[PDB]
Amino acid sequence: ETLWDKLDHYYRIVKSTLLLYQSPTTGLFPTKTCGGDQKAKIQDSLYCAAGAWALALAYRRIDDDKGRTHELEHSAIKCMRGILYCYMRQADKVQQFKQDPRPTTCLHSVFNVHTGDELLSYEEYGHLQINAVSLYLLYLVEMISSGLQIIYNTDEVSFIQNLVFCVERVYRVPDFGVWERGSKYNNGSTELHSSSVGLAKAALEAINGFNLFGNQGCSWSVIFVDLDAHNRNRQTLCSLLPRESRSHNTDAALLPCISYPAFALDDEVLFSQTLDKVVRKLKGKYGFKRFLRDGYRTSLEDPNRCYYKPAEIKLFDGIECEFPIFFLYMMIDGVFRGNPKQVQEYQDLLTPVLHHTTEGYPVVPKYYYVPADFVEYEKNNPGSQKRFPSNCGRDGKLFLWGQALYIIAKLLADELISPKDIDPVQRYVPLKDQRNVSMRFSNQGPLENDLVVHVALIAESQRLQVFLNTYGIQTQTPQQVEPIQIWPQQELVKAYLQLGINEKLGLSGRPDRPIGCLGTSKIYRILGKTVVCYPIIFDLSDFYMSQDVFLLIDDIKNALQFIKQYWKMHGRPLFLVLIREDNIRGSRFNPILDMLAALKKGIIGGVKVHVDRLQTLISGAVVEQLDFLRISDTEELPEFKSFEELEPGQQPDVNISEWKDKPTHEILQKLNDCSCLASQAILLGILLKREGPNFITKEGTVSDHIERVYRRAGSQKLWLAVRYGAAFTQKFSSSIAPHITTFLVHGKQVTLGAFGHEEEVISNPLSPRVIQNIIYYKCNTHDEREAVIQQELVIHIGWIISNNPELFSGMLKIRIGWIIHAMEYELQIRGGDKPALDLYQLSPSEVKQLLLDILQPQQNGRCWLNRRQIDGSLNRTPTGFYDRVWQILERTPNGIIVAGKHLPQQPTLSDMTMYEMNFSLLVEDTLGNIDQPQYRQIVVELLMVVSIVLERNPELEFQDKVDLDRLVKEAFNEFQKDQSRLKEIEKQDDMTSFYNTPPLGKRGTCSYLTKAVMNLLLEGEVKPNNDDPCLIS
Amino acid sequence: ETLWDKLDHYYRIVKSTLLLYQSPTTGLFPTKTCGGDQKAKIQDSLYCAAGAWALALAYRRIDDDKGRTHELEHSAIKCMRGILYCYMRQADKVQQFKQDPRPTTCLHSVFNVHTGDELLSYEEYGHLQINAVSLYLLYLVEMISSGLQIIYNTDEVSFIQNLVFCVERVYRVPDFGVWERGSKYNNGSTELHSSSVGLAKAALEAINGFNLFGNQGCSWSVIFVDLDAHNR
Amino acid sequence: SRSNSGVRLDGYARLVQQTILCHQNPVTGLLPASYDQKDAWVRDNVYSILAVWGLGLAYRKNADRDEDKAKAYELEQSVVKLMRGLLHCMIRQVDKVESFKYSQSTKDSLHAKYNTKTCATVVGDDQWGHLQLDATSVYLLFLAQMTASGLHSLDEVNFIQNLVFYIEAAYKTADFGIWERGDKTNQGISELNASSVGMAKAALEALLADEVQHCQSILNSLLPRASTSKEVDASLLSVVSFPAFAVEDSQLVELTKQEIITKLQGRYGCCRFLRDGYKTPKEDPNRLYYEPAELKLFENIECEWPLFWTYFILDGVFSGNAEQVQEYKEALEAVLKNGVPLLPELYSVPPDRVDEEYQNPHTVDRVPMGKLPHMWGQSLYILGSLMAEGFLAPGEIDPLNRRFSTVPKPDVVVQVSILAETEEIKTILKDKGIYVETIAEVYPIRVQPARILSHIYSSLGCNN
Ligand SMILES: C/C=C(\C)CC/C=C(\C)CC/C=C(\C)CC/C(C)=C/CC/C(C)=C/CC/C(C)=C/C
Ligand SMILES: Nc1ncnc2c1ncn2[C@@H]1O[C@H](COP(=O)(O)OP(=O)(O)O)[C@@H](O)[C@H]1O
Repeated sequence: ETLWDKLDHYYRIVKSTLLLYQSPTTGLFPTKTCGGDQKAKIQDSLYCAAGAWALALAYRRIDDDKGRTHELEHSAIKCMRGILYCYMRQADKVQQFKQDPRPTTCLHSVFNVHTGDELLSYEEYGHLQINAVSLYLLYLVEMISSGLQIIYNTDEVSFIQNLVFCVERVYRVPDFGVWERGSKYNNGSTELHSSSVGLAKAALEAINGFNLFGNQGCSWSVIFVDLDAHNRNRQTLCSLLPRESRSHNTDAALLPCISYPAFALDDEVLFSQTLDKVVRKLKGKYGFKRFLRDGYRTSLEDPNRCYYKPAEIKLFDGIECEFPIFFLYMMIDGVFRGNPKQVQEYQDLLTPVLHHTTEGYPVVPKYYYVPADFVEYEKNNPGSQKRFPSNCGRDGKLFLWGQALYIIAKLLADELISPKDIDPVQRYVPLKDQRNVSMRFSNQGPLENDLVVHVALIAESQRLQVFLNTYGIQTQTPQQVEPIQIWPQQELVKAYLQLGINEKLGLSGRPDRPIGCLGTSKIYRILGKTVVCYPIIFDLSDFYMSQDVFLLIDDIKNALQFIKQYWKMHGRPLFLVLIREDNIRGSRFNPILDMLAALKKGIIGGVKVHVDRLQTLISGAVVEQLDFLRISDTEELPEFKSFEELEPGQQPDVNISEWKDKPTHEILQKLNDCSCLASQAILLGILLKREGPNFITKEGTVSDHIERVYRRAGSQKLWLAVRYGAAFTQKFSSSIAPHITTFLVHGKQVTLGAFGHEEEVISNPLSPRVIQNIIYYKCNTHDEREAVIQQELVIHIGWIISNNPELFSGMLKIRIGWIIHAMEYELQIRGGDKPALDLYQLSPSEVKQLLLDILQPQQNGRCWLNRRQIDGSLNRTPTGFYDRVWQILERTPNGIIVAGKHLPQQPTLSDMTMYEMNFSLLVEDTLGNIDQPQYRQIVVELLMVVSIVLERNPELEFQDKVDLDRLVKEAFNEFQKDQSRLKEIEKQDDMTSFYNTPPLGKRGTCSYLTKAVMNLLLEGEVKPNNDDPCLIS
Repeated sequence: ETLWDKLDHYYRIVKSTLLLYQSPTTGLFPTKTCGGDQKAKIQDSLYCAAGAWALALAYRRIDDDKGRTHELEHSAIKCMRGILYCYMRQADKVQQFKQDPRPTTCLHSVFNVHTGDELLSYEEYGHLQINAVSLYLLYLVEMISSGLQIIYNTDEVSFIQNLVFCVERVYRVPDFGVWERGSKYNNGSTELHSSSVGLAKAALEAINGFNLFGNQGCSWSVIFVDLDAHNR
Repeated sequence: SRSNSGVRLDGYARLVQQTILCHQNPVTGLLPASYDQKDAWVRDNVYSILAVWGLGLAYRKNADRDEDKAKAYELEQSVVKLMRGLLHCMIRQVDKVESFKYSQSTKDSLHAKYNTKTCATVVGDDQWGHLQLDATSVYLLFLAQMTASGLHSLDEVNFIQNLVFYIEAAYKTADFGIWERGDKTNQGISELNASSVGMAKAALEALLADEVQHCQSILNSLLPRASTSKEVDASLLSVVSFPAFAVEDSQLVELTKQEIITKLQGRYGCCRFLRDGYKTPKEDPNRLYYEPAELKLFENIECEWPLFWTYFILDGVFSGNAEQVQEYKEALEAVLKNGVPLLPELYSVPPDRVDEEYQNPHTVDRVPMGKLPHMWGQSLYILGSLMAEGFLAPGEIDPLNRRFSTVPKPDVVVQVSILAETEEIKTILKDKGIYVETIAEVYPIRVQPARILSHIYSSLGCNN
């Protein structure tokens, strides 16, 4: 067969079963080939355009195409300049989505195929599918790279940028996903899907710096991604990666992400961990189940009700529809990943399930459903029954996305297109080539990470450069680097505000957020001058944390470690260590000189650095040319300000309570007799409330005297005042919100609120202004000094989660109020008889070392009362605690009741799977009402014991509800009785002795609990079991 | 073993057994490591510079090279901007060779390692080895592509073009070859060698359209091969 | 930048190309002095590439498009090529660097001239008076500065450190001077010129501080006088100002500049030194030396060199100024070829008018002779124009902050450790109140005599 004949076979299939359906007007392809539905889904059209483009990539290998390369390529442009049209008409929504990404502000993902108008509303359909905006951008890059000219003018480039500003913040926007439903439950709920974040990581890796004009392109046509927002997407995908979401431990939507088209994952071990779960738990004879417990077009599904009701998801176990398309993705993955026997294994699986149209053209049925009469037989022996196709093609129904993937897979498998041809941007990087790919891999490779960050020590004044030189550090003042301009990050945020600004489409520009450490680590050419930005770590702030130099030195180490772990761009990162004369004042000089000296030695924190002159460091380096600034409307270039040389009590005696019951002008009386900046903050902070923002003070408006006392004790390092001041003036840091996203991107949930007081749970990314109400009004209403300390711990924990993620393993809900409690207790145990120091008097850095010390793996040594109080307060769980609690719930008919909460076997067993993250949160909610933290550790231990008894002994099963509190009370009462027999302790209902008893030992806590559990289990039937049938019975 | 240790093994071998010998002045490496011979052959220096560059390409996979990427790469540039010097001094011969390619009009292929001056004459040695001019150009393209900046000004680009005008017409210039003798018989006879024409086809395929300036380059730095002479 | 700053940058590009880069040898990168003087001086080559380096820096601070990157890269690589060519010029004379390192003799010094076509040597050692510590020192200084500006083997690093040792003992080494004639009498007498000492001090500072401060002592003692046989040399501007900045005494720099202005500055530039007579109508052109009785003849009629007024624009740019009188006074430029300034080497009193000039000093309308254009002077003219017109900054030409020399440096607090040799000695020191630590206790810090330190440096710089 000639190539013409080999490829005329695909052109007949493409032209009949795909390009016949392309809208003559929009270019979008219709979801229903035959019918009056006017729905064109965004994802299915992209996969359809990719299928026509794959045939053009094949016809490019024939010079006498007879027009077929132009038509098949221009069909792909038609579909892609049709999705752009649908989005460009909804650009009122792209502006709203950048500012407020939400389910009801999104670009619609289903449009009228004929007109491009919105078809289904936000109520009718879940349009927040960022897999679609993100695959539009991956495919636009992959097609524009191929030679296909989809973007035509600067306004289309500005919309693609605004589309990018939206795809950057996906980590914080939960969505419905490729499957349009959200989770397995169709509750109408959006969740973060590895698949949507993974496609966004891939669109962003591909579109950073892509001339969207292609070869006919200049600097003003390039798209610019935020290295920091891309990192946040990489961080989210990797903390959800053997899995898909809180609901799905595996989904087959992971296969489109992990491999064609995105090829997103950059870890070969996670790719194998993710693929193996997808193949093992989702593969079928007729295809791959979209997700386990899936009700799509299942026989048992109710057609009329859109939303599955709780526990319905069980009815779909074994009846799950199997989509033959996933066999085609596995064949494309095999061609790309060089497995010539995974293409065959899955080709062999598809040849049987493939229907053929009347003319012989193959039809990939969308799904294969178990017929209703056979549902119970499949559920009984899954894989036994025969499932009917959903579309046979002769019916007039074709799955246009699957038809397109057949063309891509068959062409790739037959070697009529090459992996390189359909991945012009190299999304698949073979392992041997995983070395210098920007935003993904660094020269060192995939595994090695010893980056040398290029430090440049910049001094605020010549005075400070001459002072620093005398003490050993050569630094350069801002002027000594004359052509180079050192800018605050905020001045780049002002410049970027002019990127993507189209007034014709109502678009505004980069949202005004902070550029971070992976974007201030780049050299920029803005308006003809070279700009290097000082990191956000060096940005002055109202919060009192800035005053501790030790925290600055640590933020410098923490930033450089983030730059090492997460900078994968071509140049060496450039960290500029701005030194301000305030930083060396007093004894801050000795700590700063050691940091500055280590930066000179070449290592600060395990991060190798090369301090050198900026001119030498900026010399052959890649500079991001910010060409969007232009002159624009104003005939003047924007005005950008650059850092310039700055040329020259033991305890508060006044207690709040005894001095607030007084309303007296006498608080204003002691105010004149208080030298304590802590008594003043307490006295001049009672009055920011009772007398008002401006009640006149001797000094002046009260608002001015607390800000004077806060600032004054900030310098005098009087930390009780700085915290009473910050709280009384209700100070919140810019970084609380950026850090609370580290918790969220890492799968952790932060609770703010004190121990013993109203807690709140930030489970989803939130605005600085919503987070502020949660800390000063909603949660801490009794002491606001707690909000400043909790704000202090979120900043500390957030960098600890980023650089040392495992100091927080076994922690899923990080209760900052409980962690502060662990710290107040550590100060008492450390204190001894001598009174314990007040966490509040401790310096921001002393509060960080207390945290780091309490988080350190409890080692052999401390009282088992102290080990328990710290572990219980940190809410640390033994590894597999959550999996083990599933196993206890599976073998307990009526559930577990702890502290007046109840994990019932149903609806949880029916709606959830063993490793579901949703279950870990339900176990954590059940143990929520345990007020005492040492009791939480005993309850965590009873549950660990109940798991060993149940697992070691497979015959015993609980009859009634297990009341974990009663099993604990019976264990303490046995201990109480046995210890009484030793020495008759007269303390009653005091579990201090029980808590101090080691877990395992001669008579430890684990014996009492095993005994209690066994007495309960043995009071019920012992099921004869077959694994080790009884010998004496 | 860490990569540093794995590659320090090669840096010790490269630095002792290759880069010790590089001329401090010309950059060319000497054919005889020990002795008073001053001969630096063109081909052997190119293969020596390629060896240092191969170690730099390896040390590029380590960020804390301790200077070894710059030194090993800049040693390669030294050898390649030293062969260029030897040729650029003999550019009276590049003009004569374009017009009359002949055994006695060729660029010499053995030069003084210390001074870059012609050592052996046309009678003493068969200098017509177009494997050498052609591997200079394949290696200049392969090294300039790597990030190694060997061509510095427009005049060096014009010499590399004139070097190309010579390497295009190799099909019609019979030579002595990599082996310097001509045929199996050392009759003093030049013959067309697939090896010399093959390296010329490769230098021409690589250098057509190549900015000799690399990334820091414009339209005026590109080399232009004749599609017709390459075909020949 | 192309609106009104790219066109002027291209104009300066034509200036440098048609005055300097047109004569750069594609084989060696060296610059011949003129059409008649085809040899390449080390100092003249180093100075003549300053315009190219400054243009490259200008082009780069505005290089975003390719074409601009191409021009910037071409200029920077031309500078690198010239410095490398001068390196192989010095590298070929490693036997002379090694010999001068120990025996600082004029017969063992690096040659000033080199063959611009082969980087070899043109004349014999005996034939030019090659010892010029300022040429090697200016080469080292600008090698340090260009590298600190981003312009890129270890064997040449060892050679450069051996050159550091070569120019290290310049405070006590007689020199043939920046004018390669030794003393004024002009009998080939090697003499210690503050110009060479200051340039060596600047090169060592940019690249052992003991000989650096020895050079500093020479500078303080000699200034405002140039050397033993010179009241003042206009080359001292290359020490008290750009490019060395080797004098940290502002009063001394001002006094040296005032001496130069009062004694040597004339209507057509500054005379090199009093009674120079390099191209005066009174000398014998075909006689190499000068009899001691004809030096009077050269008085008040010495040739005024426009080159030194480029130094007076450079300082004034380095140190901010209204010395826009040094510019606007350089209307004494040859062609306005097309319109190229072509800064002359010197102006000589027309021969007939010797008596009038003698009697009435700095008043006769002199003629231009010598090199035209003086590439050492032309490069400084272009650099000063660039710097003065805002296309360049002192911090780009001087990334090592050599300009900040004049600033008063604060007194230093010398930390001293009194260490006991023996513990008994430590006990006695303590009875008397000085609490110290023994040499054994100071471990792992090992105390050694300074002889060991001097011997250790004998293993620095060695490539066999
Ligand atoms: C980190 C925590 C641990 C290592 C757990 C420590 C273990 C403890 C305290 C004991 C756990 C004991 C368990 C799980 C169970 C014991 C057995 C053997 C129970 C037998 C019950 C029974 C009546 C079985 C029937 C026997 C048959 C089948 C006869 C024919
Ligand atoms: N104060 C800060 N300290 C550290 N990183 C910050 C700070 N402010 C912003 N960033 C970083 O800047 C980037 C974008 O800022 P922002 O939109 O505030 O992020 P987020 O939404 O994740 O809080 C993120 O990488 C974020 O971590």
